[PDB]
Amino acid sequence: MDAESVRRQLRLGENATAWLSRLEELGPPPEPVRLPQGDEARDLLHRLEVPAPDVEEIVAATPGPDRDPALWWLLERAHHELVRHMGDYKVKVRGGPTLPYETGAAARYFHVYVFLATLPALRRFHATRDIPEATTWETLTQLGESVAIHRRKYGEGGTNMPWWLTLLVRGLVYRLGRLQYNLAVAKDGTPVLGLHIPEVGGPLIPDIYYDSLRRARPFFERHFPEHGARAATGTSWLLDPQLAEYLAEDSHILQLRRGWTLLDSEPQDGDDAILEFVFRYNGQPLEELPQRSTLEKAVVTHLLAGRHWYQRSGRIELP
Ligand SMILES: CCCCCCCCCC(=O)SCCNC(=O)CCNC(=O)[C@H](O)C(C)(C)COP(=O)(O)OP(=O)(O)OC[C@H]1O[C@@H](n2cnc3c(N)ncnc32)[C@H](O)[C@@H]1OP(=O)(O)O
Ligand code: NA
Repeated sequence: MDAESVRRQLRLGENATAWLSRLEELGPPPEPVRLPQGDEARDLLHRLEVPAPDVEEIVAATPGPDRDPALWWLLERAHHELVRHMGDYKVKVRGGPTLPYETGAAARYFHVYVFLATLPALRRFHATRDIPEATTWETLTQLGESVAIHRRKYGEGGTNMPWWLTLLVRGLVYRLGRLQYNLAVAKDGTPVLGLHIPEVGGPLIPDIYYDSLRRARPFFERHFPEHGARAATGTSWLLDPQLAEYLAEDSHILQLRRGWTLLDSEPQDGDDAILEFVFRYNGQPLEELPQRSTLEKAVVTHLLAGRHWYQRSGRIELP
């Protein structure tokens, strides 16, 4: 196998060329790839909060060097790419794209396999930084979420947003209680925390929001003193002023976002993104969508009335 035959066998488009070129140049990792198998796999994937229908598919499809030569070449070199700049927030590492699914379930779950392969390196990095065992495990559960969201959106197996799993398994995302933080750098090169609200964890009550937000600064000072971020950033449908037209006075979103300062910048279209995060939308007719919560009602009514949603970018300066 080489880059050209791997492209051909895995049905990859021409736009995969530069990533494959990078992988070919890296070659196999200095530490051989070991994927868990059988019940070791079941146990780990449960701990990672992967849902049951997927667990069995992922376990059954586990690739090997002789059974899946092209995918194995790819997994090996993709994994290598992640350990090579492990924990280094000054280098951009795009993982691969989502692979073509016609090649089978191993391709469909490729990023799960890259994730599992890279866990020992990730954990070695966490230990050198003295990351507590609990925060490593809570952070790693993003893998369950990625898988769950894919099946929820498409009704079939996969990983949602593999660039996020890639960043997390490179030691650059930490979940602290309800919230996730990534060690980023802004346009001007100054350190910043990217703040993300994952889906798993329930409603954003103020107590769980502030308990996380207060822990961020000293956590990253204790474990990543080199980084030095003082602000946090995020861009979201959640920061659209129009939500105040619809949501009730005691809304956690309306209350908690008052702590954020909105950046003024060119309009950012938010119909796709709100439909994504409110419905995990997949092109169905609007009248077919669930209409239980006041937000579900609001999103649909607003859109049906010929009006639009926006994303906004915001910042905090941290407590
Ligand atoms: C808020 C301050 C922080 C703002 C900074 C954000 C910038 C950071 C960048 C990001 O993190 S972008 C990714 C954001 N993540 C997501 O959107 C994940 C999916 N969203 C959710 O899980 C919820 O929207 C969330 C937990 C974040 C908030 O839910 P809450 O229920 O705590 O919100 P709230 O109290 O304001 O909701 C009021 C009404 O809207 C409903 N609602 C809110 N989110 C909903 C949702 N996602 N789907 C269906 N309904 C939702 C909620 O049920 C309720 O209706 P009812 O009283 O009729 O029940
Ligand atoms: Na490199």
